[PDB]
Amino acid sequence: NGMLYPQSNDSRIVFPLDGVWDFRTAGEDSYPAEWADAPLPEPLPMAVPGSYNDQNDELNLRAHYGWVVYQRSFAVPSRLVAGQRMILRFDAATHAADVYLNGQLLGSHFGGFLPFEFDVTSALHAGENLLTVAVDNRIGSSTLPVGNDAGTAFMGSDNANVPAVAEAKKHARRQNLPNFDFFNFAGLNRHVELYTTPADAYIADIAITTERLDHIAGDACTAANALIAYDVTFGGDGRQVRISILDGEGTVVAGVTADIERTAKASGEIAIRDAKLWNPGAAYLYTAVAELLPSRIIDAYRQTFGIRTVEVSGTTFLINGKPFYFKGFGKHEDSYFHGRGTDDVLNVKDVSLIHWLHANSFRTSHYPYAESMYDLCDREGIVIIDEVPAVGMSWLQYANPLVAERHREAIRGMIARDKNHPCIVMWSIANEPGLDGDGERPRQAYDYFRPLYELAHASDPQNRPVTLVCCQNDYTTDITERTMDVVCINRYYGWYNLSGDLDAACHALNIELDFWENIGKPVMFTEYGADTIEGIHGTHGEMFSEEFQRDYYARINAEIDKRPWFIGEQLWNFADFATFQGIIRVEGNRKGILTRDRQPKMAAHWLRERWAGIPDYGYK
Amino acid sequence: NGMLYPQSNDSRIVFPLDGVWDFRTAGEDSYPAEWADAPLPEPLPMAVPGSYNDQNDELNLRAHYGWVVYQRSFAVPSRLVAGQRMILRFDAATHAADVYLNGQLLGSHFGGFLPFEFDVTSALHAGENLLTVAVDNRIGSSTLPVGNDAGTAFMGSDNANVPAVAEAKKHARRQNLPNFDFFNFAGLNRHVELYTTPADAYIADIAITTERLDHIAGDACTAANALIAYDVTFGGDGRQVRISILDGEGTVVAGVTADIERTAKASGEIAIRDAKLWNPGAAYLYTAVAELLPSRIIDAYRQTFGIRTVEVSGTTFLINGKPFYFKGFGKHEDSYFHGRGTDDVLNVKDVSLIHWLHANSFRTSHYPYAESMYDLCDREGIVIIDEVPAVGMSWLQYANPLVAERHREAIRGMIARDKNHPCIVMWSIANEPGLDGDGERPRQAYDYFRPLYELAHASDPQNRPVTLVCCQNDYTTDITERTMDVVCINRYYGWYNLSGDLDAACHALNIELDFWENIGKPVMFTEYGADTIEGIHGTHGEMFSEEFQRDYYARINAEIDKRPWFIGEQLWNFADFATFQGIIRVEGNRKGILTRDRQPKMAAHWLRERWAGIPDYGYK
Ligand SMILES: O=C(O)[C@H]1CNC[C@@H](O)[C@@H]1O
Ligand SMILES: O=C(O)[C@H]1CNC[C@@H](O)[C@@H]1O
Repeated sequence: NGMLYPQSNDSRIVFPLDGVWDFRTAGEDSYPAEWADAPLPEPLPMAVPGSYNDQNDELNLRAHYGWVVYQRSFAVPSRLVAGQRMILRFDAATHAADVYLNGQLLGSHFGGFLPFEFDVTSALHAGENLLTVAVDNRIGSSTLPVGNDAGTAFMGSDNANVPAVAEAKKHARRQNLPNFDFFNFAGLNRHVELYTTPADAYIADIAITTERLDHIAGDACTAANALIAYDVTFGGDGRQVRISILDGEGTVVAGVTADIERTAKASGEIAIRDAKLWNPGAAYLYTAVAELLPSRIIDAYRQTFGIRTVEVSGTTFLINGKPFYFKGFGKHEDSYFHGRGTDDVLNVKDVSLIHWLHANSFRTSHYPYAESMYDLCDREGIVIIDEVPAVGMSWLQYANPLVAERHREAIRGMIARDKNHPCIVMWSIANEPGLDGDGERPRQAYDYFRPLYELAHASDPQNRPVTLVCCQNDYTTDITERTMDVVCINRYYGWYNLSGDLDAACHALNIELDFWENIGKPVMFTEYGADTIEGIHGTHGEMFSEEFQRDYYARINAEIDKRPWFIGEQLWNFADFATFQGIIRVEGNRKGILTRDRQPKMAAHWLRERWAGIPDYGYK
Repeated sequence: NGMLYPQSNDSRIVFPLDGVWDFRTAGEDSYPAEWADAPLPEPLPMAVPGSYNDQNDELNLRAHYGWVVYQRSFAVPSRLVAGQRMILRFDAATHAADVYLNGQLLGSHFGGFLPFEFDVTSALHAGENLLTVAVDNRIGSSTLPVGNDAGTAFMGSDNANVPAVAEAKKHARRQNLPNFDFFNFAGLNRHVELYTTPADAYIADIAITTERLDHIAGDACTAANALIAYDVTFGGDGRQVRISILDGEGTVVAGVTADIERTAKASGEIAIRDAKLWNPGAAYLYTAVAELLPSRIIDAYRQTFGIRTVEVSGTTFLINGKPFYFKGFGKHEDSYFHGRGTDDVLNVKDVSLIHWLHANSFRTSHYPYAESMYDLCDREGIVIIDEVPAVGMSWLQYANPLVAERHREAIRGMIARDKNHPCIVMWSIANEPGLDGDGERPRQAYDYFRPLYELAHASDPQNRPVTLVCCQNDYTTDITERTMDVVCINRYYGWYNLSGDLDAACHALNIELDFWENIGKPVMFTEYGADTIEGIHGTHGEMFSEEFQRDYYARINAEIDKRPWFIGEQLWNFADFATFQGIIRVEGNRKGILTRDRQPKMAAHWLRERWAGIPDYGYK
């Protein structure tokens, strides 16, 4: 279950395998087996990590349907593999992968946004090793995220009653049709690395929780006492682990030696006096150093954490007992050449833009992001809502056992990967599933999602709030969204309805806010916005102008400011991003307040001024 | 000398000749004179009024050098012409024109921005008449506006030391090289019309002046008494003219009968009790109706006017005795298909944008505008600085008597055309002539311009202030600008110098403002700005971004606000406009706060908010 990010220390070394690999496209539903057994014939270069789709302009890899095959060679000194346990980790392969080393199948994985690994201790040999990775991009009614098996991509146009169209559909080239509004970027989107651990006994997992804070300071910077809990899991085979707690300067401030008991596990609690708390806008990180003891150390791992509590109380969202207000947006992992490929230069820039805007938060719309972004937000004081790739779902998916299992895998896998981050304050178990309607449909949706809500709570040792991000719907027949811990709504009054009429949009919004006012839950926007082409201007801004986007937020935000139970504003989107092509997507989704190259539109400046005057705590 | 705009009434009729004419291009230095004798061979269509340059995409008329020939036919009933004096009026033919009617050369005109007319009574005949107009676009060292005889256009790039460049220049196609930063649009840019007056005696010119205001209300809306004077000139041959003054509702509020004395003139004064004054932001217009008396009326003309005084006093600019502050910009007559062609839809729209912006004024950079725009600003309460086409001048021109004569012609013609407009508060006798330097250059410039300053004063019966718009220069050796009635300066600190460094730009500006503080004259900007491409954005705006343009005005305006003697801010420009092509002009000049299609950039919104808070009177 543990998926600790690979670390190098006195006991452990990481050997990255990123770089320019060999690559070939393959078939709609197969690829040649012999490509795992010998060097790829006539290979193309392909950089990893990165989506493959925008890395070759001679081919139209955006249109590719099915498999591709990556390959590279590598060699490491026998000295450093001798006696060690050898693990090959894929941070992400989107969506499914088969992995081979030296002509041997290592195994496969489904799930394009979470890491997986293989023990290669026995498949490795000295000299050059040949690593082959086949990656499948296909999506459909059984995948998360969901594809459409026929018809159109999400918000695509059709003339389905025209006989010629119906007939041409039967013979059209197979293409993935996302039931979600972002491009289906595929390939080795995140890092690949070989790493070592000791073989006889090793640290497999660590969970740190903030159990209780006694007497939090008025400014929330410290607490008189913090009770933290640790849970260390071991692999391999009267043994002990030493746990040292280091503060922000590396000083040892606490330490215990705990007994390992047979899963081999050690768990306990540690009191940290005068603890320095983690807050939005004021991060503070500790390190838990776990050392497996035999003066010598057998194994070690350093786990960053921050001390803070999260609690929903009535219509408030309390961080360290203080009423928080979210300011931010949904993001995407999306950029020009990389596609969905992780890029830490861009992550660093985006975090600085979050600060420039005076925002404090975002959601990982619509899939878990690369692990390095959460470390960055841990150090930079930015709060995250962590979301699984359960986007595009409807009643067709609720009746499918395979989908339900993939959904539980994604929830368990996201929380197992991300549980130690102090920046994560809430889990989202889906984006815009179908919840409303007549007959049994609302109850069917509820019966599908309630066990997943329970699973997210059971899986997280911090027991953080759980939400489900709700599409614009008939809120009077949806019986699911109102049962979440925080109500997170996506609304486009004045854009997809009441188009351009901000008076009517605000009237409609206020009618629905009157509905939520009586529910007793904290409510926030997780999306709202307007497609905007930079450089389109008007004195009376119409849809797609920079002025209309600014006016849109000015009018809507004035209405939610009147509601004390409305605890956050996350807009859509941080920045323009790529989508499947169609008649409503002008080079992708243009609801960004920043352009795809991260330049600010008029509305970004307006928002920056607004958010500069809204405090993280106590706004409401 | 009078050029009253043609009017239709019981004594007079106007027959417009606009529409789609026939057109041919001709030679660099000649056209076929026989084209006036018969319909043009194989003619192109060409709408009038309009520049010709953008009306044909099969030809490259922007590259044309030399002559073109317009032609059309017309017929009018014998009853219309019988007994009448028939005048053919060209509102503007840019730059020079030869006019033929039924093969007879009527005459020629130089000066591309002011009207001229011919008596055609004897050249007309019954049935179809054939009107042929040859128009010359050429500019050079003796024209106003000034062209360069060799080298490059204004702020063009060159590599003049490369031998191949020097040689190719000798054989390059002839092309006009503007020594001014706007495109040399040519042709019948303004209306053409045939009009009638009585033949025996007729009204030839009217001047109305505001002589004195007694007891002006605190809000300047009225005066207890206003003394106005009239001066009517007659043509033809104990006769009398009735002068009636009509208020805003058409009510005759005053009337006098004057004796015509011989060059036939009638002159006198009228006192208007509780006169409603014309003010920026609060226009009020009277009509002076002059009726030539024999029961019957022989001739009549209705002249609009507004009652207001203009006086420079110390460092203030007094309208109706109140300290005025200019808010506005230089403009251009420039638009997509029309070029420099007059377009009243666009004039109406532009005056509404001036109100939207909360501006109160503009300058007719860099030529007299179409007459209809001044009538519009009369009714809409927008102040005008009226400027002759003396742009591009330096010491080569001051030594040329043909240029001095053309310059005197332009000044007399502008003031004779425009003297009755209340919206005009100041005359500009040149834009950015060479004034500074060493040796005898500063004195030579002074001796050239001082007589023209005196000429503008002698020509205007209202005796309004006279300025010269000064280019960015060494203000310590320029001895001419400081002798103007208002000092009008164009400054581009932080754009063309100290580029992008707004701290240094403001420091430089303050050093020069310290200079003008000691001179003791009222000072205003007539230009300052930054080229800006809509849709270019940055968090720290660099040159060409929307943010830089906004920051430019925010920083510069903060500095002039500290100077009580700085009486106005006219920026460059209202809207992006066309120029000769070159390496610093991205589809023309982009210093507009509006795009060429009149859409607001970020700076326009900022300036609108600034100008909303600055009163027309009493800001300083
Ligand atoms: O339509 C939109 O702009 C948004 C609607 N909510 C879901 C987003 O993925 C999508 O991009
Ligand atoms: O350089 C500029 O942008 C301006 C400088 N002053 C004169 C203007 O005609 C010109 O357009």
